Formats: sequence, C-alpha cells, structure tokens
Amino acid sequence: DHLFKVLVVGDAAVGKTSLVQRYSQDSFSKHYKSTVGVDFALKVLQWSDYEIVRLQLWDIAGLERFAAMTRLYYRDASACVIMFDVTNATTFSNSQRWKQDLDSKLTLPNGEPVPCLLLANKCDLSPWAVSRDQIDRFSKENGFTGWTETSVKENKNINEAMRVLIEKMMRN
Amino acid sequence: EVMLSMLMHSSSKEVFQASANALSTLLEQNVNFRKILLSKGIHLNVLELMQKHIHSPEVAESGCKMLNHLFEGSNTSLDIMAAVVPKILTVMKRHETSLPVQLEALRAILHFIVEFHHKLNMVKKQCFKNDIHKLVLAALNRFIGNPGIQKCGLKVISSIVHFPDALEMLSLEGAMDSVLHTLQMYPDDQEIQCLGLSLIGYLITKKNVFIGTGHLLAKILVSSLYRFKDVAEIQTKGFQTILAILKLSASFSKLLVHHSFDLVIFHQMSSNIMEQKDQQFLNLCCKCFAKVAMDDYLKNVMLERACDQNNSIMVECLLLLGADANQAKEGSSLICQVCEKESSPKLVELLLNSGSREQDVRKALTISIGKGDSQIISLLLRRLALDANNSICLGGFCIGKVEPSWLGPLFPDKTSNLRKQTNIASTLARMVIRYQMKSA
Repeated sequence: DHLFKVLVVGDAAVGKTSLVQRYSQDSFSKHYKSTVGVDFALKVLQWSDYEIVRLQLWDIAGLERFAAMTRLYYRDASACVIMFDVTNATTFSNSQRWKQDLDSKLTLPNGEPVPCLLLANKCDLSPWAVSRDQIDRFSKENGFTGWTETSVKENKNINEAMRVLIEKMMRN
Repeated sequence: EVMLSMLMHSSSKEVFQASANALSTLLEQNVNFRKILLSKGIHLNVLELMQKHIHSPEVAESGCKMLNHLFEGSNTSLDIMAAVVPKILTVMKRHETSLPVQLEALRAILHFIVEFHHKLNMVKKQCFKNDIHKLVLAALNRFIGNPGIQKCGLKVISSIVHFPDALEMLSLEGAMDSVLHTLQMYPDDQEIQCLGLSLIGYLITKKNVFIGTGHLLAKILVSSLYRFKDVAEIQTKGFQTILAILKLSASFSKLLVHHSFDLVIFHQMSSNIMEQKDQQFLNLCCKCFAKVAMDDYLKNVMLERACDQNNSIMVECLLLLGADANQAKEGSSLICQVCEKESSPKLVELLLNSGSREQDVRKALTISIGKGDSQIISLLLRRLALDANNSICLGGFCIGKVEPSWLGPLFPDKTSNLRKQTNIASTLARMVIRYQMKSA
C-alpha cells in the first residue's frame, strides 16, 4: 500500500471543487460557489491485488493568483494537475501561469518534473467545446504528460483521465 | 481554518498540539462534525503527520486522543483499518514508556477494531503480523497503575481472542499470568473482574491446566466469585469459565473443593431458587457440580463441610446422589458433630433416615442429652426405640432422666399428618444426576 498527494490548480470559477467532489464524494454539477481556501478530498483505489493506493486531492483556491504561490503546498507533493474552463482564453493564460509557477517551484527526488495533465473543464457547453486542434499546440509545446477533455456535470471522462494520470504517476 | 493552520505549519509541534486539542474538543462537544472531517481527509493525513513528527510524545498523545474522539460512534471499512491500525501501532511502539500515549492509543484501537471474509482475513493476519498483541501485553503488564488503561487492555485482548490465529499466539506470550495478576491487584472493582473472568475461560489451554497455574487460577476464581455472590453477570461468567476448565481437564476441582468452592455453589443454589429463576444459570451450575460429583472423596469432604454449616437443602441432594452418611474420621461421627453444633432438626432427620450406624447414634443421644434440647433427642429416639408393633423399647441407654417433652412426638398423635411438599432438593438432585448420567 502507498499514499500520494495530488494538487489541483486552475483559474477561478472553473468548478474547481466540482471535479474533486465527483471523483471522491460522487457529487457532480450542483451550485457554483467560490472556494475561499484550500480544501481536501480522499480517494482509495484498488489498482492491484494486495496493492491499495490512497490519494489526497488538494484543490488550491485560484482567487489569489497574484499572491505568491507558496511552495509549502507543493512541498512533499507527488503529483499535480491544471484544470481550466474552456470558455475563456484568460483561463488558458492562467493555466500557462500555473505551469510556469509549478515548473519554477516544484521538485522531485529524481529531479524530473512531476506528471501534469491538461483538463479541458466543462466541454458539455457551447461554443468553445471541442477545439482540440488549438489545444494541441500547448499540449505538445508545454511537454505535459497528458491532455484530456472533461465535463464535471456529466462526468464523461473524469474517471479514465484520472486513471491514466495515476498510472503515469506510479509509472515513475 | 484550524485544519488549514495544521496543514500549513506541519514543521512545528506546538501548532499541531494546540490545534489538534482544539478540534478534538470541538468534535467531542458536537457529534455532527463527526464523519465530516472524516469525509474531508483528516485521518491518514494526521497519520502521515505523526509519521513526520515522532521524536516527541505530546504530539503522539494528542494525535491518538484526536483519533479516539474522531472515530467514536462510527464504523470504518477494511481499507481504513489497513490505513489506520499499522501506523498507530508503530506510533505506540515508538512511544511505549509514556502512559498517556499508551492510554489514548489503546482507547483508539478499542473504538476502531470492531468476499468480505476473504478480504478481512488478510487484514486480520497483517494486524497480527504488526505485533499488536506483544505491544498491548507489554503495556498492560509493565505498568499496572492507572486502572483505566488496564480495563482498556482487557477490552482489547478480548477483541483479540475471538482472531483465528490469536489463541496460540496469545498462549505463547503468557497472557494468563498478566490477567490473573491484574485480577489479584484489582479485587474490589467490578468491570476489571467482569472482563477478566470472561477472558480466563477463553484463554484456557491444556498447557496451563497443571499445578503452578491451575492452583492459582482456582484460588482467584473462588475469590472472585465470593467477592460478588449476588451479581448474576459475574457469577454466570465465572461458572462458564469454570465449566470450560472442567471440560478441558478433569484434574481440576481437586483444589477448588479444597479452596472453599462449596460456599459458592450452596449460596447460589439457595439464592437462585429463592430469587428469580434463571434456567441457563442454574443448569450451568448443576453441570459444573455434576463434573465435581466424581471422585467421591471430594463428595465426602463436601458433605463434611455442608453438614458443618446449616445447609438443610443441600444435604438431601448430596445424600440422593450418594455419599453415605458414615464418613466419620473416627474423631466423631457425622451425626455426632452435626448434633454438637446446634444444627437444625431437619439435618439430623436426614442423617438418621439415611445409613447411620447405631453406636454413633447412641453417642449422639448422650451428647444431645448433655446439651438438653428436646427436639433433637426426640428425633433421635424416633429411630433408636420405636416399633409396626406399636411399642417402645427405650432400654439399655443410660439417660440420666426423662421428661415429657422428650417423648412427645414419639406417641402417634393422629390429630394431623404432616405434609412436606418441598421437592426443591429432590429436583436439584434429579437434574444433577440427569446431567451426570447423560454426560457419561
């Protein structure tokens, strides 16, 4: 058995808590609220026989983006993910900022960057929904471990994307 | 906010101590907050924190107390068990000397321990592999003060016994000696005695039935039963343990009867019949007495001690089983000594009706004449000289005088025929012999 920590970061009002409630508390859609501070969720996965893994999802509040993103949150962290809403290019620039900040202020025992995945939040909404051609530019430029579309309300691809990300994380 | 403080300042033990105590008191105050922080990711996270901060005992004690007050009144899964029990066991092992840490850890383990069976077997084996039993026995045996920890320990070991791989593992460690020591060290308490007597029967193995441990166990069991004779639960548990010991080895009860165990049965038989009826408790005691009924030398010692005390109900049962009424040690006959110690008339009546040699009866007659008592001498003459042929033959005896009261009942006095419908003794003997014959 093993335990790991994953930090979910992104822009404001992107349903940051919706995905983490869906994956752990089995709560999807619901009202849109503002996350004042860092909140936690627990996940247990039976990845293999006699090998059960625990995951601590930390959904960092993105309201204080201008404030110094303290390395204490990323301290001892084993994984991270950036999730941005697909209805704003400002969220895309914010995701670039999160990528730069984590690349600057995150370290691993091997020294290699920890896996990162680009989550396209709330694709089940018009009009900028399936613009994967534009997303591929940053997908290959940023050197992310993965990129995958998702919809928090419908939970269309949260499970497969999370499984791929965690398999990549234990792959290191 | 408190949780965030804890998380953002893991490097300091003081903030963890104060905030942990704060939210533990909050959780203890309001039950609603339970299972909300649990759903928020608090348990394994603080477990990792105590993994990070281990050099201090105060942090471990606060963490264990917080787990105790968090997990109370809740049921967890096997995964939570595997994620909680090993870490807290390692923490308790790392801080073994500090009493508060041990107390809080034992309380937490107690509140937290108790297809699906196959998964649970792995967790049970891993838990035993984590040396939980060694740590808990060492804690309860080394430090015998602060009774609460002892109680907690007993509770824990109880939940240990009813593991498949636990009985022999506990037998190796010698859990019996520690438990019996606790019972000796805490006679006056009820809960410690109550749990201990139940645990003694469950621990029983053929290794420790012999002398050196069986003799002490018999002394403790009699002391415990005698301490609380009226409490039904304590007596029931003690008799269940005694029955288990008797079933395991028949070499027992040789010293139990020696160590005044008869006082236990006779009072219970008297009390249970006079008080409310418990068929299970009564039959359990009767079955134990049936196992005691063998080795008739024990029966003879039982009769001598039963007849010494005014125990009219039991002596009839004992006679019905057997145990001939001429078991004198040649110092004085049974009828002689019973007549000496101001006994009830029904005692000498049952003695006379059963097999009693004439010479001892005449000795009893002379003794009863010395201490002038009309009822006993009248009952004695009813057997020495009266006929059928409606005739007295009160001859060769050297009685110094005669009084009308002495030979009162000797005359027929057909005014009424006395009725004695009390079948209590007869029934008790009937069940005892029924269990004796059926068991054999």
